[PDB]
Amino acid sequence: ASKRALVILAKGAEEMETVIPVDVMRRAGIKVTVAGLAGKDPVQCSRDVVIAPDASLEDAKKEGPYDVVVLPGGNLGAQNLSESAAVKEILKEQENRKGLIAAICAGPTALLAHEIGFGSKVTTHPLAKDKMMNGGHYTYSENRVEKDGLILTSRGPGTSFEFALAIVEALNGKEVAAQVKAPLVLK
Amino acid sequence: ASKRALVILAKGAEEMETVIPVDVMRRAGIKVTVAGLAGKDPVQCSRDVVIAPDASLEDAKKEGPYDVVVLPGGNLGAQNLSESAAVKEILKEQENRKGLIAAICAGPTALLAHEIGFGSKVTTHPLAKDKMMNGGHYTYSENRVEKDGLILTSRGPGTSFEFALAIVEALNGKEVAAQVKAPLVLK
Repeated sequence: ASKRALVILAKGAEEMETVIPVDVMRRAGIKVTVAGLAGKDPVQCSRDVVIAPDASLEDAKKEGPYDVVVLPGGNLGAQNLSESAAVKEILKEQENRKGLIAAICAGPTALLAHEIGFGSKVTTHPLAKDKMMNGGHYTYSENRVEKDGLILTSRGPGTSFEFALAIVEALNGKEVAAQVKAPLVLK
Repeated sequence: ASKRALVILAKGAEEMETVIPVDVMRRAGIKVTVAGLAGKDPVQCSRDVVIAPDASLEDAKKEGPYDVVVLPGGNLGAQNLSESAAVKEILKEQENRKGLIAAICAGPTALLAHEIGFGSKVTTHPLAKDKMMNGGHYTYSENRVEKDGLILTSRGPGTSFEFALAIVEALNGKEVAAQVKAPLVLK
């Protein structure tokens, strides 16, 4: 049985932080569902790339559970994720079943909004640190990718490959991650 | 006046090699037109990400000239670019007006198909080297990004940021490229 991933795509998401993890997870043989927060319609990302989701979140959330729930960044995308009751329920359920939650850039601020994984070490984009740290509910890290148990976080577009390969390693193991990495021509 | 870029998007294109340059060029204030080879409809990329183009190539090609023409990779995407008479005309015109042509991964094999920039140093994805070198019309380089005059090439998904920043440097200068680079959190 293949592992499954839910990637939640909201208006204003950073398109690089969305596409790199989707592509790399699919290279690892993970069944990835790109789910539109607002519905089935294509989504306008932060730099105006328009991506058509595989499903609405409304539909996708009924087809769980998932081995990982992925939250892309982008300031406005993360704000939309943070305001969503559906996202809150999905993340609480994932936390309760001890499943992986992965968030990049401004994405981890949605964990704060929904009170997920308090007491974890986390990283974010440098510009999102103050928002994430409001109330002191996490301990901040400057690592490019941070993993504290089931909370996996990362910093920005330039850490997206490292973030995605960390998800692959967590789900399918180090060897699969190494095999997927090689053809990418990373430095 | 802002610089303009034409990104030609074909079925089977590598979505990371498409989105990273579009996003980074837009961060640099370049007016980027994502043009669908087959028309106006959304395009299914190599790893099944679906991207809606800004225009058909048929329309976009009448709105030139462009300061750069960008060819993403992906084996099947590059094959589609290589078979296109419209792409041939655009590239020949760009070469004739001494404008920049940028191609990544398998993308440079479309230069060979259309007889563009013979005698240049080029790079490609390692797996595309033999196709690119058929006939010995280029000199092969293992640099992560290669630039020989107006022909700019690169190797793969993991060199996409370097490729995009090289386009920005060529069009808008080193300082703009450095300013765009900093918030990306690259290593």
